Amino acid sequence: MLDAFSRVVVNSDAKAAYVGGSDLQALKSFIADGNKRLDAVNSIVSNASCMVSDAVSGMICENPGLISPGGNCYTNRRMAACLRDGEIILRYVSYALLAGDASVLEDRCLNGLKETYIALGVPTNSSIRAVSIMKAQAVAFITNTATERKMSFAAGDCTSLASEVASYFDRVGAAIS
Amino acid sequence: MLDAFSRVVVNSDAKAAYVGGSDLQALKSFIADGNKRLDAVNSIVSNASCMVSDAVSGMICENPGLISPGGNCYTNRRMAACLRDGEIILRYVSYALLAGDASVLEDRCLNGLKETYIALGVPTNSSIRAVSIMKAQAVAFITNTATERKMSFAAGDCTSLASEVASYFDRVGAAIS
Amino acid sequence: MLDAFSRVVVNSDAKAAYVGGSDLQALKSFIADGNKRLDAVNSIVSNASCMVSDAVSGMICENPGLISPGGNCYTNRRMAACLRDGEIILRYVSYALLAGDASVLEDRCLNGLKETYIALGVPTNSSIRAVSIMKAQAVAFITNTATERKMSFAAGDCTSLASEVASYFDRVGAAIS
Amino acid sequence: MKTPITEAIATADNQGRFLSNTELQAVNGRYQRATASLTAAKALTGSAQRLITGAAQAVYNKFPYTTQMPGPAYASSAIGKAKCARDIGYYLRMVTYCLVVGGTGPMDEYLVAGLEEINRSFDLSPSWYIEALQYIKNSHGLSGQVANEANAYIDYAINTLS
Amino acid sequence: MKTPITEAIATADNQGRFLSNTELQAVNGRYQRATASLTAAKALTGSAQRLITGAAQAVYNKFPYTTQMPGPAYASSAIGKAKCARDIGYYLRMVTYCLVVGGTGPMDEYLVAGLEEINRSFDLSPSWYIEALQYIKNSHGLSGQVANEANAYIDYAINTLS
Amino acid sequence: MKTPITEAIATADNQGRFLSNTELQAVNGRYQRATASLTAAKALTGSAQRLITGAAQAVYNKFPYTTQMPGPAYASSAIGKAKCARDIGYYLRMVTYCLVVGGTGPMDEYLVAGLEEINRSFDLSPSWYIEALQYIKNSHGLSGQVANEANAYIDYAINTLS
Amino acid sequence: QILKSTKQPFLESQLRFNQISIKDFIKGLVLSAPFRDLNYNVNNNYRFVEICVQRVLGRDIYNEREKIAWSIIIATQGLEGFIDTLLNTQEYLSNFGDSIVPFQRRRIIPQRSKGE
Amino acid sequence: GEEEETVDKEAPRPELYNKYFSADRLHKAPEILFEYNKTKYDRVGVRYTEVTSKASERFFPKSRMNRAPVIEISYREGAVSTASVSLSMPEISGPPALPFPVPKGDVTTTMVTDPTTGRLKLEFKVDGAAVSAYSDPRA
Amino acid sequence: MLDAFAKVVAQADARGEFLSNTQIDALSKMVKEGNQRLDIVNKVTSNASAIVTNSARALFAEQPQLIQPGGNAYTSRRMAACLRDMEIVLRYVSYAMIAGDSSVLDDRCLNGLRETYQALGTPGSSVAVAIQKMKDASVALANDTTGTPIGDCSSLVAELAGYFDRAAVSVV
Ligand SMILES: C=CC1=C(C)[C@@H](Cc2[nH]c(/C=C3N=C(/C=C4\NC(=O)[C@H](C)[C@H]4CC)C(C)=C\3CCC(=O)O)c(CCC(=O)O)c2C)NC1=O
Ligand SMILES: C=CC1=C(C)[C@@H](Cc2[nH]c(/C=C3N=C(/C=C4\NC(=O)[C@H](C)[C@H]4CC)C(C)=C\3CCC(=O)O)c(CCC(=O)O)c2C)NC1=O
Ligand SMILES: C=CC1=C(C)[C@@H](Cc2[nH]c(/C=C3N=C(/C=C4\NC(=O)[C@H](C)[C@H]4CC)C(C)=C\3CCC(=O)O)c(CCC(=O)O)c2C)NC1=O
Ligand SMILES: C=CC1=C(C)[C@@H](Cc2[nH]c(/C=C3N=C(/C=C4\NC(=O)[C@H](C)[C@H]4CC)C(C)=C\3CCC(=O)O)c(CCC(=O)O)c2C)NC1=O
Ligand SMILES: C=CC1=C(C)[C@@H](Cc2[nH]c(/C=C3N=C(/C=C4\NC(=O)[C@H](C)[C@H]4CC)C(C)=C\3CCC(=O)O)c(CCC(=O)O)c2C)NC1=O
Ligand SMILES: C=CC1=C(C)[C@@H](Cc2[nH]c(/C=C3N=C(/C=C4\NC(=O)[C@H](C)[C@H]4CC)C(C)=C\3CCC(=O)O)c(CCC(=O)O)c2C)NC1=O
Ligand SMILES: C=CC1=C(C)[C@@H](Cc2[nH]c(/C=C3N=C(/C=C4\NC(=O)[C@H](C)[C@H]4CC)C(C)=C\3CCC(=O)O)c(CCC(=O)O)c2C)NC1=O
Ligand SMILES: C=CC1=C(C)[C@@H](Cc2[nH]c(/C=C3N=C(/C=C4\NC(=O)[C@H](C)[C@H]4CC)C(C)=C\3CCC(=O)O)c(CCC(=O)O)c2C)NC1=O
Ligand SMILES: C=CC1=C(C)[C@@H](Cc2[nH]c(/C=C3N=C(/C=C4\NC(=O)[C@H](C)[C@H]4CC)C(C)=C\3CCC(=O)O)c(CCC(=O)O)c2C)NC1=O
Ligand SMILES: C=CC1=C(C)[C@@H](Cc2[nH]c(/C=C3N=C(/C=C4\NC(=O)[C@H](C)[C@H]4CC)C(C)=C\3CCC(=O)O)c(CCC(=O)O)c2C)NC1=O
Ligand SMILES: CCC1=C(C)/C(=C/C2=NC(=C\c3[nH]c(/C=C4\NC(=O)[C@H](C)[C@H]4CC)c(C)c3CCC(=O)O)/C(CCC(=O)O)=C2C)NC1=O
Ligand SMILES: CCC1=C(C)/C(=C/C2=NC(=C\c3[nH]c(/C=C4\NC(=O)[C@H](C)[C@H]4CC)c(C)c3CCC(=O)O)/C(CCC(=O)O)=C2C)NC1=O
Ligand SMILES: CCC1=C(C)/C(=C/C2=NC(=C\c3[nH]c(/C=C4\NC(=O)[C@H](C)[C@H]4CC)c(C)c3CCC(=O)O)/C(CCC(=O)O)=C2C)NC1=O
Ligand SMILES: CCC1=C(C)/C(=C/C2=NC(=C\c3[nH]c(/C=C4\NC(=O)[C@H](C)[C@H]4CC)c(C)c3CCC(=O)O)/C(CCC(=O)O)=C2C)NC1=O
Repeated sequence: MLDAFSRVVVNSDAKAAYVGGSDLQALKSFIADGNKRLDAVNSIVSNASCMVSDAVSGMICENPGLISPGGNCYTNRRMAACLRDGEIILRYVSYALLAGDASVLEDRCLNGLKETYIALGVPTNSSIRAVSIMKAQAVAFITNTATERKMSFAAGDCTSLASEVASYFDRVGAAIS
Repeated sequence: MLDAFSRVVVNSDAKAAYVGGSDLQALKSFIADGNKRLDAVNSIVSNASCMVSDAVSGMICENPGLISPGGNCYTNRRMAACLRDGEIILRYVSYALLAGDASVLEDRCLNGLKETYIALGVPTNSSIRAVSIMKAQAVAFITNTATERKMSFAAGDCTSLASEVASYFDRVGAAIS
Repeated sequence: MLDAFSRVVVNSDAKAAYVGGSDLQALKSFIADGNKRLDAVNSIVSNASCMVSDAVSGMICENPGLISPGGNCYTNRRMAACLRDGEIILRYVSYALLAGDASVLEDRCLNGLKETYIALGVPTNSSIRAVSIMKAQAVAFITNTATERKMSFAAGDCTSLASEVASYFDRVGAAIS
Repeated sequence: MKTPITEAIATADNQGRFLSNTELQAVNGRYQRATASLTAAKALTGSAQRLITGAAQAVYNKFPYTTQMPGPAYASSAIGKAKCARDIGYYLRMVTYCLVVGGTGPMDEYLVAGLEEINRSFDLSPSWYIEALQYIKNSHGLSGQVANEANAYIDYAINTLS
Repeated sequence: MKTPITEAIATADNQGRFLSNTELQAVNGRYQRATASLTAAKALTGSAQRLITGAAQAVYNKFPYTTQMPGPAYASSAIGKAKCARDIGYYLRMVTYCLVVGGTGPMDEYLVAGLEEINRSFDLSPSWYIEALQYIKNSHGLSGQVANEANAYIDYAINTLS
Repeated sequence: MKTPITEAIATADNQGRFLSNTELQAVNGRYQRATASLTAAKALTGSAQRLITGAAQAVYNKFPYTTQMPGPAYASSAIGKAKCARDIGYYLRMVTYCLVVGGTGPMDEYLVAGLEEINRSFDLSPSWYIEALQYIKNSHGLSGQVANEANAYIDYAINTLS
Repeated sequence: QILKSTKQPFLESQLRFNQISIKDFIKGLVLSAPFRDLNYNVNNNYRFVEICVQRVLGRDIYNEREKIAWSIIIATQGLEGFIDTLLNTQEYLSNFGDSIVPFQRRRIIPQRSKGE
Repeated sequence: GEEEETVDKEAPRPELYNKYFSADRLHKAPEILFEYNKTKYDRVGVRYTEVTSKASERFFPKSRMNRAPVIEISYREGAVSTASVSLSMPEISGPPALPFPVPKGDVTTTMVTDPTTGRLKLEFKVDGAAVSAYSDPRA
Repeated sequence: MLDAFAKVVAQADARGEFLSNTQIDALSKMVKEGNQRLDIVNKVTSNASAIVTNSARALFAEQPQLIQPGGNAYTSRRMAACLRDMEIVLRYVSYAMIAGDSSVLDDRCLNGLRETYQALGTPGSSVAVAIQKMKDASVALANDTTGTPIGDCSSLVAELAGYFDRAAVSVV
């Protein structure tokens, strides 16, 4: 029933879909550690809005030249377009977490993004700094070692999935280098 | 109302016009295999944005000197014009699929198309290479034989309308030959 | 108290006719959609302790002036009564939807609770902020789009039914208004 | 709250009338300035976070005394600035609310109604407040007719204090 | 007269306010539907003598007593038939006056107000004029939204008499 | 209900006045004509079925189209003729109520107020009822001052239909 | 203007249900749309004050400065702001009140027969 | 200053394309619309509009522009019989915009929650927001 | 009064926040149907005296006890006040057709309408059966294909029924 998931992500439009109780058992059996993995995507997307608001402001907090007149976080549409570019990669890395691969990440999101950013005047090493905060923010939510928040979970480790997103976030940074 | 299809085009004016449910079956009795033919356009125009992007990037990634400084797919106004140029030849071949003849495609698009490209320096060997990817897409979408997106259809064969669009793409390539 | 089955009888009484086949066509389709409404109200009454949890602890965080010493929910009898005053008014609309008629809601409670409440001193704008906090609490449960608890239903679309419990609760709030 | 739909209704009711073709045309023009006003207050929320305190620093760099004066009615200490992320956010809120309804509805009853009593008896003089949204009218990042419709209810709020 | 312009002006000096953008859209929707309105008022003026003498004959075919009853209220004279034909001249002229200004203003001022007191004092049956107006409503030959604008002011003249 | 007695009470109540010799001749003059008006009310009561059906046929002789034309507002059917005979019986009943009370009280309240709302809605002509009442005026067969009282309240009903 | 089109059949029914008073019924008649297009569009603000003091208050105007002193109320806050400040005067309340339709007070001298 | 780029047009364009393509009939193509939902009111329509494009659409075309797969998970503790996963990719907008640089005045600004946007007014951590600390009557 | 745009202003003013982006694309769906709203109100008010007098005529046919003497709608004062209230509901339903919500119909016309009728003594079950004639004379009027081009407006005719059944349950 991942073909039912992949047909959602291939139709290139807005379409809602959801899973009942029988096909969720087909989801939990086909994907290994599905009790672990579906926790790990839920710990990110419950706090995905604070992750994009902290990290690109932490990119401002280390690179203050982007909110200069002439910088790339000026002219607040362009500032929101950096926020819109913040939120697409978190939904794409969570589906890359959920499917267990990066084959949906490469074609739909990572293909030609380096050529897109050097044609749009986007400072790509600044976005490397913004996405390295995301590699730290996803690990502290998967391991539930966030300093300000702690969600309830079942007992056990998640260090395979904590290391798997570091494989996925380094694929974004290698794609835009 | 096929003339009123043409009267959207021939008065050179931006309107919107439709065909209702009782007015459909007058066109569906007149146009042979209209249930196939309205499926044949809707297989194309539901993926009309994705058809131009695999066509232009296969032209780029096979002819890599086009994106050179000095190449004709540099200077992003000129890149956006080439993406606009692949759209107009896609909508005119889609309207030629609806109208059943290329005689609105020949005068509105292909007439004067040859020497207006050497007026600007378009490499037409790359342009015939660009439209041939759209010839490979439209025989995949109408026959539902695309390698990544299948769509739901009524069961049957569509090999006449696969050959008609592949005839109609060859009039584009012979216009810039 | 009126029933929807009783509603066509007094419709056919001052008219002095018999029952024809004309107005019978509404009620025979009401039979086969009766199980779908029977699949609705069982989850309204079985998550009712949560709906009276979020009735009163939700309205008090958006005006905390009643737990202040001197407010209208300060003492632990008025704390007890506000937990009790809201768990009767959703018990009455669970009766009202099975008959389908709002008159059983009107004659039992909605004729005269407004005239008591300004002699009981409670504010009505605080009440309709606590009425409407059960309104969207209700309409999540009938559709199964509630977050923290997802229950067992069949598959369909009860948005005609989900407007009806929204057609009750505004008149709950307009009675106090 | 006076929507341009609702005064086609209210000036068909005080004469006791059905909705004729006169008032049917006034709600068609509300459907014609619909899309050109709905991109305004959507994307103004999309750039709202810069516009609150980026306009506040366009008041203190106009008026240095407002951080320096000893008084409760200024943003001098840390408690007055917390009111200044609220009391000019209400001006930024109702200019989005006017572009939903296509008229000057919500700020006519929530904001401007009974305002000199609030101004004179707090000494909150609107020479800060006109310049509080004067940074908004030119640094919103909007072009075209979406600019002119978003700037249409800003300078209605200017002229009510001026 | 009540046009969409003069009611947008009228709500302004109701409150005594300035002309905001809750009235510019009312004039904006009037300018959209005035291009399908003045193409209707042109065609009713051009075929006016065909429509008027055809509508007098539709009354006389339905009500043949009016062509032969003696008395002053009936069109059995020479001057009775001239007063009948100028009445249907008056009902067509106020339709094309109402299409030009875009509202029911001229026929409120000239036709509608005081109509019952002269149809009762002069014994004129109001079912004569509905038959004179029903002939116009489906034999002007218009087609489309140009027909949809003539069938809202003829239908407004009918509902006064009906 | 205006009577002569409930009018001189009302001008006594306007001035705070006890019932003087002015208001004791307005009520005495009712008593010197209650003799002749109550014989006229008793005569019109007895000859009701002669006068109602005779006036319903005298309408149909003058206006023959009303028995011929189809549609529910005409006397071309069985139930169309029954509702016309009901209506003249409603009209003739309020003439006799006025001869009892000595004035136009009961036809003001029960008949005249709201009558033109009906005659425009249900397409009933007011000249159908003049011909019914002009029959009853010169075919009741009364004489002298008994006829003078019945002919006063008959053409009060003609003047509120004209 | 007691024609069929100039009647107010919804304002008439609310008087008969005792929902509104006479003072709210006179206020609905000046704000009636027949009173605007027949008696307010065809004269200026200094003659319309002579109408709304002769008919509402039942007295003549005092002198011509009172027409000057009252006509700015119509041009600032409107006709609906003009009637309630004219129906809250002491000359309206001390002889009409909340239940009397107004009238022209003392038109004639009691021994005479000509008057005003 | 939010869009100081409202007209900028450095396209060369010598007038040697006018004998083959007119100015009004320039970059205009018939776009075909489809209300195909297997219903009685299914309409086909064509309209003839101006065609624009941007340079980004080699890899991110207009159908796939800013469409990322979002995940919503309902899960109570031990409630797998009613727990569910959903998946959609809408046109996803980001969070609300970054504020002013800000020194330390009152509190920058924020916003949160589902129904409505809220927004408070915290200086730097502490969130004052209309408690009226200047409370000094003079008796 | 409130229309549909005035809903989410006051549904977020007490909530405090700004207009969220997931609501307004449903509201920009409503302006696609803005041209199928204004024909349909023009369908009702062009025939606004032929839905009233054709349904009062079919009311007194089935119920002769209202026009009989001693009935409620007997006299000419109380016949005119029966055709007055039959047209009053036809105004305030079509006011709610153009606006997008019920909240001018049940605030200016239905807030105490049956308790007006219990005090006067009119049969409140019988005004509902005149309204349901006017429901069927207007829903079947607003499905004609003359004057407009064809297309599926099946979503917008359920809203016209849904206020005609809201006056059918207000008066009993
Ligand atoms: C329908 C949605 C759905 C989910 C969201 C998951 C949720 C989920 N995970 C586990 C069960 C578990 N969940 C975790 C996960 C974690 N533990 C931690 O300490 C980490 C913080 C976190 C990893 C990110 C682990 C380690 C187990 C136990 C081993 C396992 O069952 O995989 C259980 C059973 C708990 C129990 O035994 O009582 C449930 C319901 N499964 C689902 O079917
Ligand atoms: C002004 C300059 C400025 C910065 C430099 C950054 C500061 C910052 N915070 C984090 C780090 C983080 N940030 C978050 C995000 C959040 N934590 C929560 O509890 C919320 C849900 C959510 C929004 C507040 C998380 C979960 C971590 C990892 C754990 C932690 O260090 O707090 C990191 C990455 C770890 C590191 O490499 O140091 C940085 C650089 N933010 C700033 O504002
Ligand atoms: C870097 C170098 C580079 C390339 C070599 C091309 C890759 C490429 N793809 C296709 C071919 C195609 N491309 C598409 C288009 C799509 N398929 C979908 O599922 C989407 C809906 C849509 C946008 C992605 C389709 C439908 C085909 C035909 C099916 C196929 O053979 O792949 C073709 C033509 C067939 C052929 O090989 O002759 C080529 C050359 N693009 C590049 O960028
Ligand atoms: C309003 C818009 C509108 C449309 C989009 C079409 C859609 C459409 N096509 C067919 C019906 C069909 N459609 C196809 C077409 C195809 N089948 C294939 O295997 C190929 C993938 C594809 C070729 C392009 C065929 C072969 C039939 C059956 C033969 C026919 O009816 O033409 C049917 C009837 C299906 C049924 O009821 O069984 C419909 C509704 N018709 C419309 O009225
Ligand atoms: C002010 C303090 C405060 C609280 C006390 C909580 C309470 C709370 N819950 C919800 C909102 C809700 N509350 C429930 C109720 C429940 N969910 C379930 O599935 C259980 C069975 C049931 C008992 C807990 C539901 C179903 C929703 C709608 C959200 C959703 O689940 O889809 C809302 C939003 C409703 C509104 O205001 O419009 C609030 C305020 N949240 C707060 O901010
Ligand atoms: C049909 C259902 C139904 C009811 C609601 C109650 C109606 C009701 N409520 C209260 C009484 C009350 N009801 C409330 C509840 C509230 N007040 C508020 O400020 C909040 C808005 C709201 C909570 C949501 C409170 C606080 C009291 C006060 C108890 C007291 O005064 O002692 C009383 C007085 C009880 C007594 O005097 O003994 C009565 C009769 N009875 C019923 O049969
Ligand atoms: C013993 C207790 C008892 C019950 C709980 C109900 C149980 C029940 N529910 C449905 C059946 C159903 N219930 C729904 C209702 C819904 N589905 C949804 O998608 C929404 C979430 C929700 C409300 C809108 C639907 C769509 C059906 C199928 C249609 C039908 O046959 O009724 C049926 C008929 C089909 C069947 O046999 O399953 C029955 C008997 N009746 C009972 O006697
Ligand atoms: C009516 C039908 C119609 C069309 C068919 C197109 C045809 C067309 N294309 C361009 C203009 C262009 N067309 C291209 C396109 C390409 N160059 C390449 O190297 C690739 C092979 C190919 C894209 C895949 C480019 C790059 C330009 C801009 C050239 C420039 O501005 O320097 C112009 C510009 C000159 C002018 O505006 O007069 C016109 C008319 N436009 C139309 O209005
Ligand atoms: C499906 C693939 C897909 C994506 C990967 C995203 C990526 C993306 N971002 C932008 C567009 C943009 N992206 C950024 C983002 C940034 N610039 C910075 O300085 C920061 C480093 C960074 C934010 C953190 C900005 C500022 C723009 C604005 C440029 C513009 O609007 O023209 C564009 C449009 C460019 C064009 O039109 O060609 C695209 C495709 N959206 C998509 O649809
Ligand atoms: C001032 C008054 C006024 C109106 C009433 C509307 C009238 C109106 N409707 C349509 C146009 C239309 N109108 C309908 C409507 C209907 N078809 C049906 O079967 C139903 C009976 C009915 C809905 C009530 C349809 C289906 C179309 C064509 C589809 C479309 O609008 O795109 C058009 C042409 C422009 C357009 O397509 O939008 C106009 C002017 N506009 C106005 O300016
Ligand atoms: C209906 C919408 C609305 C309006 C119009 C409004 C005005 C208003 N502004 C207030 C305060 C204030 N407003 C400000 C803000 C400022 N003062 C300055 O001098 C700065 C230049 C400017 C910052 C940009 C400050 C500092 C106070 C506190 C004054 C005090 O409490 O003494 C208060 C007192 C209550 C409070 O603390 O908020 C009101 C009522 N409040 C509202 O809710
Ligand atoms: C612009 C607004 C307007 C209207 C509506 C209007 C109506 C109007 N029609 C009148 C007469 C008349 N109208 C008719 C008309 C008819 N009789 C028939 O038999 C035919 C069936 C029928 C119509 C064809 C007749 C015969 C008279 C003269 C009746 C009389 O003078 O007694 C009169 C009496 C004065 C006169 O014209 O001689 C008025 C005032 N006048 C106006 O100014
Ligand atoms: C006591 C005061 C009073 C009056 C005056 C009154 C009139 C009145 N006449 C009516 C109908 C009617 N009146 C007539 C009468 C006539 N049509 C003709 O062809 C004849 C020429 C003429 C008889 C002289 C007809 C045929 C109807 C039925 C109209 C219909 O069913 O649509 C109706 C419609 C209800 C009904 O009776 O079915 C009313 C209310 N009702 C009252 O309560
Ligand atoms: C603002 C909008 C408005 C509403 C909602 C309204 C209701 C309303 N209906 C009324 C009377 C009435 N309504 C009716 C109507 C009927 N009774 C029947 O038996 C029939 C079933 C039905 C007619 C088809 C009747 C007969 C009266 C009594 C009239 C009187 O007693 O004078 C009255 C008493 C005043 C009057 O009209 O005479 C009110 C206030 N009035 C309004 O102005």
